Amino acid sequence: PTHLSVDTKFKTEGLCVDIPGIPKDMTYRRLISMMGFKMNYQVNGYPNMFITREEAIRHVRAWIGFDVEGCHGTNLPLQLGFSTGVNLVAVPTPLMYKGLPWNVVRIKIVQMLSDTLKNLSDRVVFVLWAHGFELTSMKYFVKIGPERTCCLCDRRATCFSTASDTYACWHHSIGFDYVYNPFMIDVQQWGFTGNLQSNHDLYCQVHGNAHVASCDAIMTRCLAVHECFVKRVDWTIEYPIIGDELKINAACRKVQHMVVKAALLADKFPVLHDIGNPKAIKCVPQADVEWKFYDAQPCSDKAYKIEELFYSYHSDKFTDGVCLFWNCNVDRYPANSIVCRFDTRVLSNLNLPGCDGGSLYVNKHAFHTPAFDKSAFVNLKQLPFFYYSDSPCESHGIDYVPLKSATCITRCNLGGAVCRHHANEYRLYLDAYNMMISAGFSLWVYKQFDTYNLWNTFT
Ligand SMILES: COc1ccccc1N1CCN(CC#N)CC1
Ligand SMILES: [Zn+2]
Ligand SMILES: [Zn+2]
Ligand SMILES: [Zn+2]
Repeated sequence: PTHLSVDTKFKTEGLCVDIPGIPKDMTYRRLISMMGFKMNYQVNGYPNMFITREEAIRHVRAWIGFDVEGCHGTNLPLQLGFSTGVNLVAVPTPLMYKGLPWNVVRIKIVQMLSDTLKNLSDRVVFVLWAHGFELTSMKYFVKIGPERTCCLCDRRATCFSTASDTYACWHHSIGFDYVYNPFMIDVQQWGFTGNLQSNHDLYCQVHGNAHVASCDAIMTRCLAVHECFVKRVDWTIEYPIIGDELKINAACRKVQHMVVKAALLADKFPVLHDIGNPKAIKCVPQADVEWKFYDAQPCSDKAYKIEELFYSYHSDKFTDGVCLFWNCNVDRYPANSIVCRFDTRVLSNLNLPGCDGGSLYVNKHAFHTPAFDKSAFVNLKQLPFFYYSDSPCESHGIDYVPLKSATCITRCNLGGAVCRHHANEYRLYLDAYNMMISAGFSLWVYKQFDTYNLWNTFT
């Protein structure tokens, strides 16, 4: 039950306008053969160019929408479009490049995939809405064979050079001319009615059709993400560490404790309404307050409506005390809220482009997140950076410039000189805070929140 059997049937109806007369009865084995590749009855870690939905989902970071359009098949020029927004024209002799032979076009394809993918994935998965020219163009830029390692490192080989006769990963591929052992999935096999645009546009108003190859490539990946991450959701699937995942997650826990601890001290709310993850734990276990939890899974599609979360009749009175929405995305937060909200527009290795302005945030698990909307925050203000500690001034166990900051809220700074302990802790917390913000989290708070109110929590 692991890999896609090459003896699985492939539905050819999508193929029959580029490839008239194609047999209705078709396996992966016969299709790969028709595409001009030979798998040589090879048991060497590459059983099929094509993969299961499940396998594609585990390799979402590798997804590159790919589409080819007839420009006038060997007679005529082809437009190659990638979900990176690139269009290359290959002659057989939004970025839009003039007509060039395959021997140069293939170099550009390797450079482009290597730069997109080297910090994302060990592979490429070409996401297709297959009509035929895309599959019959692969022979011109793809080589297959046994699984190999990079010539300069231990990573699996993703590229081949005809010049040097060697194999490279995405990091070591400069001057390489062939994509090696790519994977691919035809979204049209999943059983849809009507064309790509009609199916995409059911779910997404953000990706237009300019009637160019890259636009279909983008719509194809978008539809695929919608199907595997919006309508369907699987939070069991783990994803490898590729960047600052652990630091960001640690940072998110340190900021959450800091901000909620401070709001309770500053405004002394008698009740806190903790709305979101049903696994959620008290972030300030020592606080006096009545802590009431409300279960909401991460909304992958549309932001929750505050009307459905709160009304239908709890403490019932959510207007009493404060509401904590820690990555619980709602259309409009009430005035008495503390909020962490992921900004889908952030550029990072963890954040993949998503469906209808939303983004696919992949950090241990994959969370499709609805488009960031500034109007959600009209009743709140941005939470300013600050560090608060009531811990004793007391070193123990670090090289130093003395800290001066208006935003180091400690007994020692009240006293006019920040102690070494609170200086070290301030600097660690500011680093954590910067990490979290740079990762794309944004923090919002009730308008009355004032750090001036924390100074009297020591006297
Ligand atoms: C830095 O973490 C703490 C330090 C002191 C007390 C509590 C916590 N937390 C943070 C929030 N966390 C929720 C989650 N995950 C519960 C435990
Ligand atoms: Zn390498
Ligand atoms: Zn879309
Ligand atoms: Zn101190």
